[PDB]
Amino acid sequence: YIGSSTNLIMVTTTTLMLFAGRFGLAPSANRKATAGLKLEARESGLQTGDPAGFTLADTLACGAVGHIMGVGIVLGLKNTGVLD
Amino acid sequence: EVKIVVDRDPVKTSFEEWARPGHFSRTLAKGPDTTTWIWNLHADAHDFDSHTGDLEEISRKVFSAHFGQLSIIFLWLSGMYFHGARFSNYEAWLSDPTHIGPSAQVVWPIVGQEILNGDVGGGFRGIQITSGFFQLWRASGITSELQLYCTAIGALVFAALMLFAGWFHYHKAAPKLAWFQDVESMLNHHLAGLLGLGSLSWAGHQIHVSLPINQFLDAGVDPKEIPLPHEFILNRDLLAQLYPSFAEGATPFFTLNWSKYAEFLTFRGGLDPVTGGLWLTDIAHHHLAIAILFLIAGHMYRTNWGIGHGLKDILEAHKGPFTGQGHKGLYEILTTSWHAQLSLNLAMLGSTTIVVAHHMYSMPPYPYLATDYGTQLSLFTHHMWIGGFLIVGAAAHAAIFMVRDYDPTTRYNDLLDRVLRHRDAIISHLNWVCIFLGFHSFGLYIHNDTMSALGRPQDMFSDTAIQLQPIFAQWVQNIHATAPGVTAPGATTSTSLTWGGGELVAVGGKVALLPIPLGTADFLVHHIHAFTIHVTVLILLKGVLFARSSRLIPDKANLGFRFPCDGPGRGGTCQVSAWDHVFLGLFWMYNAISVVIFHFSWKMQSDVWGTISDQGVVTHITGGNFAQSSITINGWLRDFLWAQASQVIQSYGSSLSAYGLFFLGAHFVWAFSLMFLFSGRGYWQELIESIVWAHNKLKVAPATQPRALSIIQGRAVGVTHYLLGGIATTWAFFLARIIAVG
Amino acid sequence: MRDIKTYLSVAPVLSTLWFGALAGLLIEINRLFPDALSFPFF
Amino acid sequence: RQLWFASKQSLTYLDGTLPGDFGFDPLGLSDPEGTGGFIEPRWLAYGEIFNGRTAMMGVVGMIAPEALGKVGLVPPETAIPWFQAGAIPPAGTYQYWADPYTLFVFEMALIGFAEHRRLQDWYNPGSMGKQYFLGLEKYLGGSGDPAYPGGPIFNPLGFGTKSEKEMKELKLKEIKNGRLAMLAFLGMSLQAIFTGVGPFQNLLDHLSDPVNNNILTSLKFH
Ligand SMILES: CC1=C[C@H](O)CC(C)(C)[C@H]1/C=C/C(C)=C/C=C/C(C)=C/C=C/C=C(C)/C=C/C=C(C)/C=C/C1=C(C)C[C@H](O)CC1(C)C
Ligand SMILES: CC1=C(/C=C/C(C)=C/C=C/C(C)=C/C=C/C=C(C)/C=C/C=C(C)/C=C/C2=C(C)CCCC2(C)C)C(C)(C)CCC1
Ligand SMILES: CC1=C(/C=C/C(C)=C\C=C\C(C)=C\C=C\C=C(C)/C=C/C=C(C)/C=C/C2=C(C)CCCC2(C)C)C(C)(C)CCC1
Repeated sequence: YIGSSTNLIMVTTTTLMLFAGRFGLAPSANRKATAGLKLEARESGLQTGDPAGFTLADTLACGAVGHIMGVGIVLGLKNTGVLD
Repeated sequence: EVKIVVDRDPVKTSFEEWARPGHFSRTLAKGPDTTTWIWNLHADAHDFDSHTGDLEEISRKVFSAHFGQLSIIFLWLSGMYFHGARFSNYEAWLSDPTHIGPSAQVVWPIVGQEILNGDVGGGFRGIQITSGFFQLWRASGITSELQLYCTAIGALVFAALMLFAGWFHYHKAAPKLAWFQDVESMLNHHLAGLLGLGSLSWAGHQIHVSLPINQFLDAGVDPKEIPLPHEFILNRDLLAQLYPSFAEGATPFFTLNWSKYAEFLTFRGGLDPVTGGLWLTDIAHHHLAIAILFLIAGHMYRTNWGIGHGLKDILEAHKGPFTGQGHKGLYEILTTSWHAQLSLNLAMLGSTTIVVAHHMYSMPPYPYLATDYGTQLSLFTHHMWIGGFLIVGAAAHAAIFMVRDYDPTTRYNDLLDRVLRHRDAIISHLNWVCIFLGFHSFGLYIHNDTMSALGRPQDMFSDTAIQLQPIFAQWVQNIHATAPGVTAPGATTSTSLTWGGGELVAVGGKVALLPIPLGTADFLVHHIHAFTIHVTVLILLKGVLFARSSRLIPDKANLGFRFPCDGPGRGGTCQVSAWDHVFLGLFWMYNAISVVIFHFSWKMQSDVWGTISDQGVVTHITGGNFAQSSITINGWLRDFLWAQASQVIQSYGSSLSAYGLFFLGAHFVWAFSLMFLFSGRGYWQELIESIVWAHNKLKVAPATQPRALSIIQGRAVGVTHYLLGGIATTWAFFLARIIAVG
Repeated sequence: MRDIKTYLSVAPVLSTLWFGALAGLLIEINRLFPDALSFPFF
Repeated sequence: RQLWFASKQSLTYLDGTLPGDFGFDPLGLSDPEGTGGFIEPRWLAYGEIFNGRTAMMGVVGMIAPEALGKVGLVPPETAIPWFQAGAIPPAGTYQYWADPYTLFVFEMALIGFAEHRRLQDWYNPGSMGKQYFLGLEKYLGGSGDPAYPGGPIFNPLGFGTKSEKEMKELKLKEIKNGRLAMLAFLGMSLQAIFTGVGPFQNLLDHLSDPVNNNILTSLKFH
């Protein structure tokens, strides 16, 4: 049961969320978005091994949001079988 | 950032003070030169903000007080569970709950009160109860007195633990300011931590213990040989026998094909004919979804990390054209004055209590609850009363905040400033609306009664005469009855049964719910409710808005929150303090609640409750005369107030006789209140003077110089006695009537 | 210790215990003499 | 200080006082603005030491009997998983040289004696070597720090010969072995809660058959 709908959806959503974080397309730990635009990065003080300052919080928050958006886009499975 | 900073051992646990009353107030600690001292002592005990000037100490004090409150609540729960264990017939009640009266209190045979232990069935004698615990204890599958016993023990343990925690946190490790004043993490937790995980763990306890044992009992088994709860989780094969899907461990959940669990988590709706209650599958799905919702909500605000919002970063953005600068700085007001928070929370809590009261009857959650009439009725009216009291308290403390801790120099705001800048317009327009509603909602009753007593029925306000139709309510009911067709396919029936579509649910020859039609009488009663609510709002809002300074007295605030008057000058200035505004509004809130609960009782006993025949003909408890006798006050006397007051008045020499006795004392106090509400003081002062003379003549004049109560305390004792009389009267009436007939 | 003594001598608690004792005496008399209407001693 | 998932609230108090500070604390518990009782950094090092030591002893002991039963000569009368030994009644039991409950309260009283005395030492260091103890008095003074008691009762062979460096090595070893034993214990217990067959038999399994990979099944059963 690997590589199927659930697998591909979850992995692509979480990987694109993490990339949006690490490349500057997500308002992660050291980036707070205003009313409109996003690129307002400011520091929190959570130096970690990541070269772009990614603590063990944003790398978890982005994952949680990716999994939520995945579950939501997949459990609208009204066109790929209501039971898998 | 945010840390665990606290302080060590401010105050020592020394009894040095208990022997010196009023240690907190400098004046009180001097000594009781007169008798008003011992009133003023109790009167300002809990008044923490008048004992210091810094918020740290009063915050510590309220932190300890909350523990005291929780200890009392735990002790009460323990007493309840104990009396259920050692003194109830709970097992016999579980045997068959159709026609066995829940009793959980026996009385000692000493002074002839043996009659109190009336016949309740099931080989038991005891004062019948209406608290409604038994439906809960059957929902949670207690089904054994050992469980009640051990639960009472654990509750006692938690009570002592909370009392300890209290003592320790005030005396030994007192929290500091930057802890209290840090609301971000508090919101974060209480959203995610307390409520969410609470509902989640309860969904646990329901899907793993309640659901199977309840389904077994519905199948019909003596609870003696019903398998114990833990023996439903240890050995899987039982639940396997019940639910095929449930024998698949955790694969169907993690692998996102949740539909397998569809059996025990579903979205049926409606009620369950086996017990009239809710399909426990539905309530489990509810609690679980709510848990998930609270957990995902809890992660809003930045606390220590770099993600999340800040409650200061949310308000100041909102600033519209008309109002101007918006909510700037409001964050500081609601973080630097406890009374503000107390008012806000009391208002929201009263509203939630009211909506709980409403949603209870129309959607009976528990099983075999919509057929124990008295329980449903008593629960609803109790919740209504609690909500009303909470709302009035909210208004009072809002006024107190307005007086003391409001100041534009440092606790500034540009929104409340505008609000206060045009108070007169608000109060004027609300007053006019109150007059309009009063006229067009009570004069209608007066006209109807008069045109009745004048032999002109065809000029009345009813369905058979000049007609007023509540069209919007019937519109909404039609929509709710046709919504499960297209809008909400995932449902099975309407959300409840009270919507104007479907069939009726009846268990044990009695009905529980069925459609509810609305007649012109409902229109009139709804407008009466609207009017009375508007008038109470008028009173309390005027008090709050004018607590600072009125166009009558220019510097009212300087005179303080609670003072009797400003002398008889300028034509008399009686009852100008916001405190007196609350004193007034209390009566009107009482009246609103009273008429609401009377309407509820009559409507239920005239259109829903009752018995069902073998063939299926319904004969309601009162005969269905609402839509034809609620439209005349004389009717209210005749059809409802007089008639349905029989069972309380013949109640002497029976089990219910206690309900009879109160029906007089309730009235009596009720009288008594007038003596304080009408008279003044100077008269009583002179009378006390002459009595002091009569005593002093015999060398008995006490050094605790007698003094007639101060004005404010007179009004307070009056209003308390009056509320007590009214509520006790309606209480005795309700209980006697419903538990006798029903 | 003496502080708790002076506290115990404060009228509320003293009154509560006194009234409890009196009520106990009365209810015990009523138990040992049910309905006790007249004075059937002299 | 090999930084693995650190933060700044960690470095507020984790300034290198514990032997071998690695810098791993996102939450920042023991911030010294207000010293929380039992959140004291001294108490934290004490706790990690004590926990890791207990975990070492437990991971040896819980696994010892059945394991030894494999190709050894401890009889099959005790060839039982640690989680089936009897501590977990829903798993197994055994007829012992007493009854279950009184045995438990008795061992609780003994461990209570030991740890109460140790705690009293913690509050007042050295203060056990005053009162009558039917002997044993001239030993329980310790080596000053309740963290490290020393004493020929607890220093028989004699190490850290004339040194603090040797003590630093031996001791790093202590923290590392404590953490490793913690991991192994937690893993054995999680397998036990999810596998249901026993650790040593799980090794019996994972020696030959690679395809096991029971994270794929995630089967949650007793
Ligand atoms: C580092 C860090 C950092 C950041 O900041 C955060 C975080 C991440 C959170 C952290 C982490 C941590 C950790 C991992 C920890 C771990 C711990 C443990 C595991 C412990 C154990 C611990 C453990 C323990 C005590 C245990 C012990 C045990 C024992 C003795 C045993 C006993 C027994 C036996 C013999 C057998 C029988 O039949 C039964 C019994 C009775 C069972
Ligand atoms: C490249 C690289 C890297 C990276 C990698 C990666 C990419 C990783 C990933 C990672 C990840 C991938 C992570 C994740 C995370 C996730 C999470 C953490 C999730 C969670 C989830 C949850 C918690 C869920 C929840 C829920 C439930 C349970 C039910 C209801 C619904 C919901 C959904 C809410 C490294 C660093 C190595 C190094 C450098 C290089
Ligand atoms: C024996 C005696 C006497 C007399 C007495 C009397 C005559 C009394 C009366 C009394 C009256 C003439 C009346 C009364 C009434 C009472 C009441 C009325 C009470 C109540 C209480 C309560 C406690 C209630 C409660 C409640 C309710 C029911 C409602 C709301 C809720 C609650 C639960 C809070 C003499 C002087 C010879 C001597 C001394 C002793």
